[PDB]
Amino acid sequence: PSSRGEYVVAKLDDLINWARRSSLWPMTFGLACCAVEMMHMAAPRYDMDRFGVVFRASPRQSDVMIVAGTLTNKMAPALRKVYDQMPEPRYVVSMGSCANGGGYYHYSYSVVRGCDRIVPVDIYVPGCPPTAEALLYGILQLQKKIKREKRLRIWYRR
Amino acid sequence: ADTRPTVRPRNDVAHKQLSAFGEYVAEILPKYVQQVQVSCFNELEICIHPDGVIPVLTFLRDHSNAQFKSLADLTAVDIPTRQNRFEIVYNLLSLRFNSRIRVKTYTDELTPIESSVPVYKAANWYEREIWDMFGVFFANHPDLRRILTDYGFEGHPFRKDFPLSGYVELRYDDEVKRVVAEPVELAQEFRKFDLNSPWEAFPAYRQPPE
Amino acid sequence: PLTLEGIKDRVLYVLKLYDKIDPEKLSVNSHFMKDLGLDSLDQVEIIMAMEDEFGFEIPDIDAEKLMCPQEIVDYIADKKDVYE
Amino acid sequence: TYKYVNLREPSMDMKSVTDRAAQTLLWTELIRGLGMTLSYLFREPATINYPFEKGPLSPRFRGEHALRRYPSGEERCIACKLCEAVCPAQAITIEAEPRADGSRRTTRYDIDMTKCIYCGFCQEACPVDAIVEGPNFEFSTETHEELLYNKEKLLNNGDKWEAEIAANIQADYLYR
Amino acid sequence: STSVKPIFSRDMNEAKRRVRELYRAWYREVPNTVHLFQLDISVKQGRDKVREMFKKNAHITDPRVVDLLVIKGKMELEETIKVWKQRTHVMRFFHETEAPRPKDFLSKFYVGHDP
Amino acid sequence: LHHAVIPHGKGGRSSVSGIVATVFGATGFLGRYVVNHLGRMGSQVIVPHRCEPYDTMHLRPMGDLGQIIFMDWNGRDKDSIRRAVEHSSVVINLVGREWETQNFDFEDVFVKIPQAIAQVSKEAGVEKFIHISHLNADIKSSSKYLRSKAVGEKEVRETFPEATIIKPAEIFGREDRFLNYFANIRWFGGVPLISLGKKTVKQPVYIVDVTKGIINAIKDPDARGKTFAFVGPSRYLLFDLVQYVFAVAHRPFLPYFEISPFEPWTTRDKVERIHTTDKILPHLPGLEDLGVEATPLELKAIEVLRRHRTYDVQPAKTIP
Amino acid sequence: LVSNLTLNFGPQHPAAHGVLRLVMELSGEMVRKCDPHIGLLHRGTEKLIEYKTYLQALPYFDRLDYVSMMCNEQAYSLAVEKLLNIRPPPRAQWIRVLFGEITRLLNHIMAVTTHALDIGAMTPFFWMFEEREKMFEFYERVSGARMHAAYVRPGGVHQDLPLGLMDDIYEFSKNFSLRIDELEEMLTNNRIWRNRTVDIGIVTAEDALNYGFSGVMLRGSGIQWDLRKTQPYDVYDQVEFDVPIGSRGDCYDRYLCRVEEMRQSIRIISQCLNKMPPGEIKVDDAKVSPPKRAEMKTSMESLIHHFKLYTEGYQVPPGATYTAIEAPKGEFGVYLVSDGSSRPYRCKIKAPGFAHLAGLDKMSKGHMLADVVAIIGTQDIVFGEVDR
Ligand SMILES: NC(=O)C1=CN([C@@H]2O[C@H](COP(=O)(O)OP(=O)(O)OC[C@H]3O[C@@H](n4cnc5c(N)ncnc54)[C@H](OP(=O)(O)O)[C@@H]3O)[C@@H](O)[C@H]2O)C=CC1
Ligand code: SF4
Ligand code: SF4
Ligand code: SF4
Repeated sequence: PSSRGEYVVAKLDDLINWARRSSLWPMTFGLACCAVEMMHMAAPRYDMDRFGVVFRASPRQSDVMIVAGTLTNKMAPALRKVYDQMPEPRYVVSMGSCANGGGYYHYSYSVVRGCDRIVPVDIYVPGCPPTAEALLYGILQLQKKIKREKRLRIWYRR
Repeated sequence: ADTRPTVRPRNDVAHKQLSAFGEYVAEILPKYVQQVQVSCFNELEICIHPDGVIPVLTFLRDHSNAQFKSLADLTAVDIPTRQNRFEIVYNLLSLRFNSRIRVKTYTDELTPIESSVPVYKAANWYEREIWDMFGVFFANHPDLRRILTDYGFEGHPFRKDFPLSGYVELRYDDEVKRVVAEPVELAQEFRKFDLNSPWEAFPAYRQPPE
Repeated sequence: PLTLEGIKDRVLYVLKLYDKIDPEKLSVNSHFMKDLGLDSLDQVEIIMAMEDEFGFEIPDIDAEKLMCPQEIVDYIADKKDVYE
Repeated sequence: TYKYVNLREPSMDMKSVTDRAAQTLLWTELIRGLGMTLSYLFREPATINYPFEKGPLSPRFRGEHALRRYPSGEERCIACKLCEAVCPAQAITIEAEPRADGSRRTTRYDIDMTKCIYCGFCQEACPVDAIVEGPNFEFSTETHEELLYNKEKLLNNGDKWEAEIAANIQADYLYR
Repeated sequence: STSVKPIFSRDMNEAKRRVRELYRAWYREVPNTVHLFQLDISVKQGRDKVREMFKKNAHITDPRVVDLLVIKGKMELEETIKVWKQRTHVMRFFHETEAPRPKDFLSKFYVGHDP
Repeated sequence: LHHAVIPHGKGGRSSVSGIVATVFGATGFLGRYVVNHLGRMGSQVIVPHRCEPYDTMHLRPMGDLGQIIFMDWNGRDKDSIRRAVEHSSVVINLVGREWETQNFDFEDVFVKIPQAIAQVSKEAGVEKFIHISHLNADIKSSSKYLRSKAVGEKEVRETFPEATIIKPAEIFGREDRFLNYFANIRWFGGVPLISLGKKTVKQPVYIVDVTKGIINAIKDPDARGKTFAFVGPSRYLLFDLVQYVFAVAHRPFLPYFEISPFEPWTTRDKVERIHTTDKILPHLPGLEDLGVEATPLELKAIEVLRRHRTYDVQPAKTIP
Repeated sequence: LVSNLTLNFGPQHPAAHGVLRLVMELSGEMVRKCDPHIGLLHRGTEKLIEYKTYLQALPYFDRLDYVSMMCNEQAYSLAVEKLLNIRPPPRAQWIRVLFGEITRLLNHIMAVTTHALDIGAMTPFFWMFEEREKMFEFYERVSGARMHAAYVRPGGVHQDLPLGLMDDIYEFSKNFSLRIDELEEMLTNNRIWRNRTVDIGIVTAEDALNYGFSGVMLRGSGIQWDLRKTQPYDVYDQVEFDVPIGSRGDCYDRYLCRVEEMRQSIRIISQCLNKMPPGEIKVDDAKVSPPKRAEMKTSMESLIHHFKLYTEGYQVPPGATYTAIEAPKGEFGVYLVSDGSSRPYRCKIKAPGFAHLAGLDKMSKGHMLADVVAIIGTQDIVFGEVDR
C-alpha cells in the first residue's frame, strides 16, 4: 500500500470522528418544562434511540449534556460539579430559552442568565420549549459539528 | 342569575349566609376579631388581632359549626405603606359545610407571630416560606429556616423594596475553579414601562380626599 | 495532680500565647479592661482557651466576671477543688 | 356521585380459592403480561423517519419570528412599539426615526431569541401584520450571539420564507 | 408609647449573652469548616473574618434586632455544621475574585462616576 | 483613547474597560489566566489559535457575549497575523513550548514567531505590546531553550523598541508543569534521579502574581519600553523544594523519560533549566513595582498539589 | 439518626419531574426521617408577576405545572374573571372544559407512566406517551404551540377551534379506552406491581385533612371530596362522571384512582363533543376582550381597544380573592390581589405538590429506602409549582 502521512491521518481521523458521533450517550438535566420534550424526543414518534442516542447513561460515563430548563443559583454549583465529572470528550448542548439567556426569567434574581455562564455550550437550541423535533435537529447538527473535527490532522501538523 | 352573558351572575343566597355566619364568629371571639367583611364575590373576611392566631384558627378547626378541617393557603402580603407592613393571610376550607373563609392578621419585621403548626400540620412549610421570602418570624416553629432562596441569601426577596434583579449574579471562574458571585451587572437593563392611566377607573372604589 | 501553683503557671503562660496581650504588662492580677485593654469579645477566646487548657466546660455567666487572670485562678479553684 | 375502586371480596368457595391458588403457583397473570408485550412486537412502530419526514404541524404553528413586506416590497412595520410593550419577556428592542421621505420606520429592531418565550403575543398585537412567526424551527446555532436577531436578520428571514408565511396566514386569518 | 413584644431577650444584658454564646459557636467551628470543605485558608483566617461580621454589628442597640441577627447566625452555622452549604457558599464571605475596589476620593475620580 | 474604547461601567463582567487585547498562544497555562483576567472586566479580546476549536471552549465562559473571538492563524504566515492585530489596542505574545517538534524548533517559537508578530504590530501601528521573556536569558547560557530564548529578547527589544519585555522566573499554579512536574513525573514509576541538586537555587513565582502583573503593565503609561522580571519573595534550593514537595504530596522520597511523539515528559534540554540557577537581577524592576506582591509558595502550594495528595508541615527552609 | 444521607436527584434520571435534593436520617435498612430541599428550582415567578399585566402574566401559570398546562391557565382565568365581574360566553366554557379533561389525560399519563418508570416498569412509558403525542397536536392545532399553549385567557379562549378538529378529537377518544385496558393488563393484576404499592404510604383520613392534602390523596383514602362536584366552575354541573374513591389508602388505590379518573375523562369528552354549543368564543366586552383583527382594521373604537389592551392591559377592580380548581394533581389556586392597576399586586400560588411533599416525611416513616421511590411518584410531584 501507499499513502502520505497527511492522508492516513485523515482516514483514521475520519473513523473516530464517526464513532464519536454515531454513538452519543447524552446525560439529561430535566430541570423544567423543556424536560418534557426531551422525553418526547425519546418517545415512539421520533425514537432518538434509532440514531444510537441511548436513553439513560451514568453521568460519569456520559457523552453530552443537554441542559434542559432553568438554572437556579441554588442548582448552579451542582451543574458545574457534574460537568467536571464528565470524561472527555464532553459536548454541552443548551436546550430551551431559559437555559440560554434566562428566557422568561432573565430578570430573576435567583436565575443564572444563561447556562453558558456556568459551562461552555456547544449547540444552542431555541424555543421554549423546543419542539421535540427541533431538539432532534440539534443532536443531528451536533453529530455534523463533530464530523467537522480534525484532531489528528492538527496533531500531525504540530 | 340574569340574562346578560357579559356579566357575572350574582349568587345572593350564599352571600346572605356568610353575613349570617358573620356575627357568629364576631360574637364568639370578640377579644381578637377586629373587622369582618364580606366581598361581593362570596368570600368571607375575618380581621383578627395578631395575638388571636391560635384562639381563632383553633376554634374554626374544631367548633361544631365551623369544622374547617384543612388549611387551603398561608402567605403574607408586603405593604410598605402601613406601620405593620406585612399582613398574614390564612385560607381555610370546610368539607362538611363546603365553604371557605379567609383570616388575616398584621405584623412587621420585629413582632413574631405564634406558629400555627399546632393548629394545622399544613403550615409546617408555609411558615418557613413566609419567613424565607418576607422576613416575618414565627415563634415556637419546630424548624424555621430558608426553604426557597439560595444558601446565604443576604436579603428577603419578596419585600417590595428588594430589587427584582437581586444584588449578586453568579458565574463560573477558571482562576479559582469554583462558582463565584459578584455585584449584578445586566447586559440590558430591565425597561420599566409606566402604564397607569391618569383617569379614574372605578368610581366605586374612590378614596375620599385627605 | 492539684498544684494550685500550676493554675498560676499555665494561666500566665496561656495568656502569653494570646498574641494581643503584651508580655510585659501581664501579671497574676493584670487588668484585661484597662491594663491589657482587650475586647470583651477577645476575652471569650481566652476563656475558651482555658477550657481546653484545663479540659472542662466553663459557663458563660461566670465568664462575664473573670476580668483578671487571678479570677481564672480563683474561679477554677472551686471547679478543680484544690485546697492548698 | 362516586364509585369504589378496590372493594372486591374474594368468594371463599373452593373453586374460587383454587383459582387464586392456581394463579400464584402458575404465574398465569404474569404469563398474560408477556402476552400484551408480544402483541406490540408484531404491531407497526409509530416512528417517522427524520429528516426525510416531518412531524405534522398546523397553520397556527409558532416558530422563528420574521418581518414581512407588502406586495410592493415595502416594510409592513411602522414602529408602533405595540409588540415591544407586550412581549412578556421584554425580548424586543425597537428604535425609530422619520426616514428620508418622512415616513415612520424603524432604525433599530432587535429580538433576543434567547429571551423570547415563543408566546405569539407579538404577532397578535401587530396592527399591520408585520412581525410574524414562520413555520421554521430548525435554527439552532453554535454560538449565543447568532441567536440575537436584529432588523437585518429578521427582514431576511421574512423575505426568505414569505412564500410560505402568506400561505399559512391566508388559510388562517379568518379565525383571528 | 414603646410597648413592644420581644422575641427572646428582654434586655441587652440577656441579649448580649447569646452573642458571646454564638461567637464561641463559630470560633470552635472554623477549624471544622476549613477541613470539612478542604478550603485553602488557614484556620486563623476564618476566625479573623468571623470577628469582622460580629464587629460590624457592634453599634446595634435594639434588643429585638440582636435577637434577629442572632437567629440568622444559627441558621448560617447549622447549614455549615451539617455540610448543607457547599465549598462555594463558604468562600462567599471572603470575596476572592473581586478586584480591589477603590475607596479614596482621587481613586474614584479617575475610574468612573460612582461616589 | 479611541471613541469606542472610553472606559464605561464598574469593571464587572459586562462593564466595558477599553482594552482590545489580542493574545497569541492564549491556549497555554499562562494565557488562560490573562484571558480570564481580561474577560473579568469585560475587555474586548481576540484569541487566535492553532488547535481544534474544541480546545478553546474552556475560555468561553471567561468572557461576556461578543468579547471572545477565535480566529485562525499560523506562525509561518503573516497574512493571518495582520488580521488579528489590525485594530488591537495592545498585543500579547505568549507562544512557547517545553520541547521541539519537527515543525517548529526552539528558534522558530522563540525567535522568528516572537519577531514576526512584533513587526506586524509596528506595521499595523499597534499602540502597545507585551512580550514574555525568560529570567535566565543569555546567548552564552547552556539550555537551548534559554539560548533560543535569549535571541528573541533582542529582536523584540529592537523590532518593537517600546514592547515591555517581561522575564519571569519559574511559574507555578493549578495547571503548572513545574510543581506538577516533580510530584508526578519525577517519582511516578521511577525513583528520584536528582543529579546532586545541592548547588541550584530556584525562585519560582505564582501564576496569579504574573497574571496581575501583566494587566497592571497594560494600564500603566510609563511602563512603555521598560523590562521587568517576576520572582517569588523567597529563594529556595532545588533539593530542598523536591523534599518539601513530597511532604505536601505525601509521596515516598529517595534523594537520588526519552523524547517521543505526543507531548514528551522529562526532555533532554528541560533538565538544564531545572538545574540552571535563577539569575539574581536586583536592578530590574519586578512585581512589587507593578502594585503586585509576590505570594509565598507556602500559602499557595497547598492547592496545586492537593490533588496529588492521596485522599502540620513545616514550611521549606529558605536559602539567602 | 445513625447515618444521614443526602440522597440527591440532581443527577436527574429519566423521570423529568425536576431536581430534588433529599436529606434523610436512616436507621440501617429502614428510613426514619426525611427533609426535602426544594429551593433548586425557585425562579421567582411569584415576584415577576408583580411587574406584568394580567395578560402578560398568563404565560407564567402555564409554566408552573408543565404537565397540566391548560388546567393551570383555567385556574388563573377564573380568578381574573371573578375579580373582573364578567362571565365567559357559554361556548368558551365548553372549550375550556373540553381541554381540561384532555389535559387531565395528559397529566395522568405522565403520572402513572413515570411512576411506573421509576420502579423499573419501562414499557408502559412509551405506549401511552404516543397518545400524548397525538394529544399534543390538539394543543398545537388550536394554539400553535405544542405545550405552552396559552390558549385559555381571561374572558374565554383566543381562537375558535379549526375545522375538522372535533371530528378528529372524537377519533382519538373512541380508541383511547383500548389503550388504558392495555395499561391495566400489565400493572393492576401484576403481582410485582402489587408488592410495591400495597400497604405503602398509607395516609389516615384525618391526617390527610390536617396536613392540607387535596385531589387523589384525599380521595385515595375514602374522603368524598371533588371540586368538580361540590364547587363546579364552568359546566361540570352539566356532565356525568363518577368520582372514584379508594378505601385502603395505600399507593395502590391512588394508582387505581388515577387510572379510573382517565376513564371518567373519556365519559366527559364524549359529552363535550356532542353538547358543544355555537356562539362566540370570547366575552363580547371589547374593553376586556380585544376585538378580532377584522373590526380592529375597520372601526375606530375597535382600534383604540386594540391599542390599549396590548400596551396597558385592562384595569381590574381593587380587591383580592382565592380561586381553586380540581387540577389533575390536586387543588390548585391563586390568591390574586388587585389594587386597581393593570398589574397584580400579589399572587400566591397554592401548588398541590407543595403540601403533598411536606407530608412526605409523615408518609415515609418506617419504610425501606427504595419505597421513597414509590412514595414520591404516587404523589405526582412536579417541582415547577413547588418552587415557582
Ligand atoms: N512555566 C514557564 O515556562 C514560564 C513561562 N514563560 C513563558 O510563558 C509563555 C506561556 O507559558 P505557557 O502557557 O505555560 O506555555 P505553553 O506550553 O502552554 O504554550 C503556549 C501557547 O503556545 C502555542 N504553541 C505552541 N507552538 C505553537 C506554534 N508553532 N504556533 C503557534 N502557537 C504555538 C501553544 O498552542 P498548542 O498547544 O496547540 O501548541 C500554546 O497555546 C511561554 O512561552 C514561556 O516561554 C517564561 C518563564 C517561565
Ligand atoms: S426553556 Fe422552555 S421548557 Fe425550559 S424552563 Fe424555559 S420555558 Fe420552560
Ligand atoms: S413570541 Fe412572545 S416572547 Fe417571543 S418575541 Fe414574540 S412576543 Fe416576545
Ligand atoms: S407591533 Fe408590528 S407595526 Fe408595531 S412596532 Fe411591532 S412589528 Fe412594527
